[PDB]
Amino acid sequence: TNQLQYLHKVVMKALWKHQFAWPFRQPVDAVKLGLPDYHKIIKQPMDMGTIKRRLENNYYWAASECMQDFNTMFTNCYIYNKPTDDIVLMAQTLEKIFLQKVASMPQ
Amino acid sequence: TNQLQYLHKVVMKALWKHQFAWPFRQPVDAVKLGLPDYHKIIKQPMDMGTIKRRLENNYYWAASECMQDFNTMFTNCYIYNKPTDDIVLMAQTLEKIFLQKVASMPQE
Ligand SMILES: Cc1nnc2n1-c1ccc(-c3cnn(C)c3)cc1[C@H](Nc1ccc(Cl)cc1)CC2
Ligand SMILES: Cc1nnc2n1-c1ccc(-c3cnn(C)c3)cc1[C@H](Nc1ccc(Cl)cc1)CC2
Repeated sequence: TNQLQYLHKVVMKALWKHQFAWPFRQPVDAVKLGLPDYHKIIKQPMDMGTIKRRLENNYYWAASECMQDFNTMFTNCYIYNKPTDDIVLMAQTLEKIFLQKVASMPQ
Repeated sequence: TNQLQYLHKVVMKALWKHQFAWPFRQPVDAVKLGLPDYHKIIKQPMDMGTIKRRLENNYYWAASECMQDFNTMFTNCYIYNKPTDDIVLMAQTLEKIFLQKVASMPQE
């Protein structure tokens, strides 16, 4: 759809190259990070690599479905990490760009 | 603006009357709730009452400003509360409606 192309080529492109984006470009690897509680706390993991693949393989039926995945990725970050962790500030910054760009999504 | 009317008549109307909205209709009251660390963790409190008042009083200059306030309100909840707190599920339910409606907001 027009909106899904916008989420792909405008929103995600902006978020993907951001300097705070690197932790979000692939799934959280709890083994490599030594976080054995991650998947006990976060039951719906999400990341931009997954969203991007879904956009490219036409997995989404509506823009809102893709926006829901972005939201899950951000709220997973807030739920799991300590308030004082840098990753929380990084997610907040990216999330604000997400909403800013979503406000201009063609309708 | 066209977008701000939409946020007011479609988004806020939908969230304000929701059965899970009541904890979000007023600022978090850390005395009433016995939460002496709340304002040490959450530096930008936000709530639906405030957003609703800002919409009514033409406080916002752009729709993204109003959307950021909704976002801050939900994010505060995810950051402050324990993962297993019911209020997190309530916030998630309301935010999904927020995103669903925002997906159809006018473009200008
Ligand atoms: C997003 C997100 N949400 N929850 C978490 N993650 C996350 C995803 C990836 C990486 C990582 C580390 N290395 N690589 C190649 C990737 C580290 C984290 C977090 N830890 C963290 C994040 C940023 C910094 Cl600067 C230091 C530690 C803890 C788990
Ligand atoms: C939003 C939000 N973000 N952080 C918090 N809040 C929040 C706002 C209002 C009320 C409240 C309680 N009573 N009144 C009249 C109002 C309770 C809470 C949370 N506590 C809570 C929430 C739901 C349930 Cl079912 C039980 C306890 C903890 C603090």
